[PDB]
Amino acid sequence: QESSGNKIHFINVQEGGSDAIILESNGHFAMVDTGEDYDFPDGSDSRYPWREGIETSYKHVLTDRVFRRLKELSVQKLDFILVTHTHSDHIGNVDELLSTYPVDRVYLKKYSDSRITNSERLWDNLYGYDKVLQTATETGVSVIQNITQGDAHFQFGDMDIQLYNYENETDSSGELKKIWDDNSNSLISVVKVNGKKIYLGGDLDNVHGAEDKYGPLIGKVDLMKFNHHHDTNKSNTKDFIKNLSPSLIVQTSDSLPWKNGVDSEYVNWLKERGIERINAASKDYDATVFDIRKDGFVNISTSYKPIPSFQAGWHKSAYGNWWYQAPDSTGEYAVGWNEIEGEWYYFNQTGILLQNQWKKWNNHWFYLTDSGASAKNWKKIDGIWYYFNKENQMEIGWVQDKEQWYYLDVDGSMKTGWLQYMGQWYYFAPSGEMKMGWVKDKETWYYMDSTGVMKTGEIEVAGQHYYLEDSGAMKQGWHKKANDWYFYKTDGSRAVGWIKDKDKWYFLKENGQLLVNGKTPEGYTVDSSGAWLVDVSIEK
Ligand SMILES: C[N+](C)(C)CCOP(=O)(O)O
Ligand SMILES: [Ca+2]
Ligand SMILES: [Ca+2]
Ligand SMILES: [Zn+2]
Ligand SMILES: [Zn+2]
Repeated sequence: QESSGNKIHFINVQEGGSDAIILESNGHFAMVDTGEDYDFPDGSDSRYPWREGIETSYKHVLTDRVFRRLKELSVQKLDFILVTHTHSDHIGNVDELLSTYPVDRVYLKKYSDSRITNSERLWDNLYGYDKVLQTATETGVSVIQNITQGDAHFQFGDMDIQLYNYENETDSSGELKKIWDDNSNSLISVVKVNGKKIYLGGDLDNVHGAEDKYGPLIGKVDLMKFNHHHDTNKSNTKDFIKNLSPSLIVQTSDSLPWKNGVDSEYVNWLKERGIERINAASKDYDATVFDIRKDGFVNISTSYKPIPSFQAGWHKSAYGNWWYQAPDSTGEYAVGWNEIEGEWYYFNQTGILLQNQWKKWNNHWFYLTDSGASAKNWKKIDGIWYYFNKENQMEIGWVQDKEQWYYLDVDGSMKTGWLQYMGQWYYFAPSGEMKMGWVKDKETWYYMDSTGVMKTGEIEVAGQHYYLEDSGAMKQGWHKKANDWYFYKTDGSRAVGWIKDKDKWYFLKENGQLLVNGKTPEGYTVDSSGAWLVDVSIEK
């Protein structure tokens, strides 16, 4: 007849892989996935702990591109948002979209962290999933989580849409069947219009037999979105592509088909088949766009406005805060940790630079200085010395720096004075360094060995002898070792020959032992205490 047109916009990545797809049909708009969003959980909420691999790079955020395309299309409302799975690069902008546009319904299969067998593949799935459910209820939007056969087949404008892999698969106890990764759970969408079929399968893989199962059921299509961006290890199996036999494959990725490197053999196998393969990646246009005509798909991408220019660098908001647009971005702003000209800066999820504050991140403490730059090496904060390692983490415990040892307390604060560490005693200077050798604390001397350990008992250093008491304190004056008396001088050193103590003269032998009841080398007499009997005449 005469509708206003049928189009599909695959939002272009800057790099990496992410799915956001706009369906346009006779003035109706809907989305299949929504791309990566700026937002992410920082670990401050125990429900959504920080996990290695959660996306924080502006290079992977599709938010600007999604909302620019919708605005450029004069979208007033979305008939539906379909979410294929809970990965941030698919579900990311759903809540932002629900906050921005009226939405009639969201398709969202059940998820829980428990149904994923691998701890290492949880990331921020639940955070993204909860955002959809929470924001949908807050904006009045029905979430279809229990898709019936009836639900699975519906009209959208001129488009006929059929879903596959839509059921929640459960065990005897009604809890979700376990899978290796949420990719296996991908909600499949097949779109029919103007005699053309388009397959849209999110990150579908064959680990739990999904490609084996749905290949034969889906059958011949024209345009196939590649499953899972670029992967050929577990997705896009030969049987699946033979079953669908597309003339055109669109990858939502800047990468070639990939399996530990370019999968050149798979690339060639696709060519031998006459399949056209296109990457939805661009620095210049928000989307790879096809006009879906009876006589074929027309690439109309460049018929839209190019991405606007931007001024790179640091920018100051109206409220005095800082945000940043990297010169290698296409306008997307920095969030989370970002290395900028040799310093590390942390930006919150809305893109604001944090300054002059402690920040806990992935179980370590960081201090963001005046400029925002994370502290490195010694830093004095609120009157206390702290030490930050080469990775900006506040150190605790023993730290070696510039050929000296330091100890940082449990709260990061530098230790000075006495420390009992692992059953032994150490002493740190007021400037923090662990002291070796002779150290004066208050009005007592102590002797620490080469490793800083306070010594006890008799010692010899540089030809002189000292006695350290059990507490470590250097002895001064009289000391009995076994059956002999010794005298330690003011400097601690063991005396030899004649010494004067308390107006009496005492003779210490070669070996430091006190002569008692006998004659000195010159023939003087000493009493039982070793004191010289002054009245007794010299006698040789
Ligand atoms: C969630 N994630 C983006 C960190 C992992 C990658 O997800 P996927 O697109 O490879 O399935
Ligand atoms: Ca995100
Ligand atoms: Ca979001
Ligand atoms: Zn993905
Ligand atoms: Zn995925």
